[PDB]
Amino acid sequence: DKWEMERTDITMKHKLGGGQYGEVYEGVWKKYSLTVAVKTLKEVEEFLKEAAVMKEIKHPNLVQLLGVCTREPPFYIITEFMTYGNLLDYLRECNRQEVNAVVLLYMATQISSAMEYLEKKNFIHRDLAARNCLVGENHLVKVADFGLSRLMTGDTYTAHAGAKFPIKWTAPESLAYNKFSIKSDVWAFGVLLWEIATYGMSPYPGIDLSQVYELLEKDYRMERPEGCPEKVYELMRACWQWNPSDRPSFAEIHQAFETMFQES
Ligand SMILES: Cc1cn(-c2cc(NC(=O)c3ccc(C)c(Nc4nccc(-c5cccnc5)n4)c3)cc(C(F)(F)F)c2)cn1
Repeated sequence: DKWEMERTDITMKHKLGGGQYGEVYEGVWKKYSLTVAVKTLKEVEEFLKEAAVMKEIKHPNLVQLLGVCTREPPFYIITEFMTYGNLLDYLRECNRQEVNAVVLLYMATQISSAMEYLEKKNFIHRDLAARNCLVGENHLVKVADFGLSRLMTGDTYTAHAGAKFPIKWTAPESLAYNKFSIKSDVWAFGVLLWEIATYGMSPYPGIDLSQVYELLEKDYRMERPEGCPEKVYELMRACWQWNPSDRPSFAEIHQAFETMFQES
């Protein structure tokens, strides 16, 4: 296994994000004095599944697997470390003059490119959201999956069907039937686009979780955010079509963002 690496090659430092990611630590890969992120096992089959899945996925806009220590405990998964951290906090904390409308569009385009690649792989993300994306230099954005549903405080994730779901990002068939697919990822992408356009406001503001499904079923959808371009809102609306087969593919979504970005 070319992925196995020397646990000793890594100096472990502090928990990242002051603990909001669980057992993930800042590390230095001494061999290259490279700051990395290291997820450790504090659920063994689930952790090894994560590592195996990450070996088969590779894209400029997906978080980069660098290695694993799974030959003996405690197991590690090591990825690149993204300077600016998670997209949700980034948006909330940014200088909006720097991170302006053209930049927002560029972020969305990058996310759609990763999703297009995952769609080509028949890979189902299941938890697409700003909280699961990372920001690097020059507004580089990558999709990731921090396995947040058991750690996160608040009512982001709530009890549903025996697990915890981010109800407000979840497609109606995924809520009702536990049916997840590339098209439920498209639905969540539309919510992500609204997160981006509002610089990380919480979706369906003020609307209790217990009422969301019934509203959606009556064709209630979030309104266009202030200053979100019309074409971008049109794409949100398409992503939130009730019937999954009515939603666009990520190939179509990426092409549309590419065209809009070219024209800006
Ligand atoms: C069974 C299974 C697994 N996955 C899946 C796992 C991941 N993993 C991580 O992103 C992940 C794993 C380990 C580490 C160390 C990291 N890196 C990490 N985790 C938390 C925070 C940070 C961080 C914070 C601030 C600055 N830089 C990095 N990095 C990511 C990523 C994906 C995705 F999105 F790409 F498809 C999918 C899906 N199904």
